[PDB]
Order: sequence, then structure tokens, then C-alpha cells
Amino acid sequence: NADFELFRVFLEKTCGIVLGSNKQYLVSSRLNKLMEQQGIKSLGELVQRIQTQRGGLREMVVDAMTTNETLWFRDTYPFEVLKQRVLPELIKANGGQRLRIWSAACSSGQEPYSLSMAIDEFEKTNLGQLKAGVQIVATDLSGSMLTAAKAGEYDTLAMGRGLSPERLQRYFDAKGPGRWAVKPAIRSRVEFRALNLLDSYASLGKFDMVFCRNVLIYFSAEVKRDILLRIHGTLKPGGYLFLGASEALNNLPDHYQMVQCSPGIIYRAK
Repeated sequence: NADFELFRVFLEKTCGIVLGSNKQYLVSSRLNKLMEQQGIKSLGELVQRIQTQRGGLREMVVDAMTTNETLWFRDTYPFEVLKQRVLPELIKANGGQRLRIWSAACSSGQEPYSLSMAIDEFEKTNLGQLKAGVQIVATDLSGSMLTAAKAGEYDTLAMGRGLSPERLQRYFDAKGPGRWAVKPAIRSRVEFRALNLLDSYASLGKFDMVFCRNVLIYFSAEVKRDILLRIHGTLKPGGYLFLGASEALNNLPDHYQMVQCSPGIIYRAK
């Protein structure tokens, strides 16, 4: 168990991905499949990654550290954090003045629809706090995935991934033998707009919260910081940013305050 700290310290220092003495199996399982696609023996890879900008092995290592899967309520913790921590913090501050949420890189639609559900169930528990309506804006590359999001249908198999059978029955109409559609009440809370994260965010306006998870890690360091700096814009002061499981923003002169919750961390904009 000694030749792991060498690896994880590498990732944090360079790729900006943090790990843990526990999750050492969901790692050594996934990259060992890629490592078998070569002659690297756990630490010969560490040195061979430093020849970056050559043959993309570095960018491949980034993969399989992340499930290349689209889940419902990914990691489960940021959505509980949203409900019982962030929204109450934000409700007092604002006086329920229509919170805006950004689902940056929404993909198939799953992440923002999960958010829309989280809102509904917060409104259900904390009645009368649901002043106005929260506006969720989900942005992505003009393509089949965003277009699939707008449709808001979903494979019966895709529903088995990260979604409670309660939430399925409650928030979904079955629109087919093998298909499922988002219920209009949940559907209506989000607006999809096509955007490349490399372009200007001025047209989007300001947000109380931003959800950008498992996105920036697939970028470089110089452009990751750039997007982070532009994400600091379009954020109300004291607004929150969700970066997903094991992403770190080690950079930016402060600006973003690291907020440790018990299950994970979020970032507040200073």
C-alpha cells in the first residue's frame, strides 16, 4: 500500500485531483485496465506521464479516475448539501428572491433534472420558503446530448443509475414500454441554452449557485483557471460553486473560499 501515495500526490500536485486512503480500489481497478494497455507497473506510469503534451496518456489517466457515466444525483452528497445547507443559507440572505442555478455542461440533462427534483422535494419539506421559483439554466455544446436533454426522455436502463424508485415514480411519467419522460412540473424548472464554456458568460447573468462537475479536469491548467475566473463572474457575492467528486481549485488569488461540509466541500465567491 506504499506505492499509492506516490501516485495520488502526483495527481493532486499536477492534475488537480484529490484521492484518499480508502478509494484505492476503485482507482487501482480502473487504471489497471488502462495500465494493462501498456508496460507501466503502477509507478513507471508516474514518470511516463510527465512526458505530457505527447500521445495523450496524461489525458487518458484523467479518464477512469472518473466514471465515464452519466448518473442521477451524482455522489448523492452535493444534493443533500444543497437542500439542508446551501438553500437555507441562501434563503435567509436573499429573502427568497428567485435563486438561479447554473448547470454547466449539463450533458444528457440528468444533472439539472436531478436539481429540479431536489428543489421540489425541498419545497415540499420547507413550505413557504419556496418564494418565487428557482431558475435553473443548463448549458451545453449544441449537439445530440443537449438536444436529448431538451426532450427529457430517458432509457429505462438509464433510470436504474443513481435514481430512487420513489423519485422515479414521483417525478417521471412512463412514455413507452422502455422509455421514461420527466414530469412537466420538474421539466419546466429548467431552461436549456447552448453554450461553449470557452465563450463569454455575459449573456447568462448572475447565479446564486453553479454546478460544474467533472468538466474542468478534462481541460488544461491555464484554461481551467480562466473558466473558473469567468465563473466567479455570473456569481452573486457569497454564491456557491459545486465542482464534483474529488475536484480541487488550487488557485486563484483567494476569490473562492473553500467551504468544508461534513460530506464534501463547496466554494463561496469572495
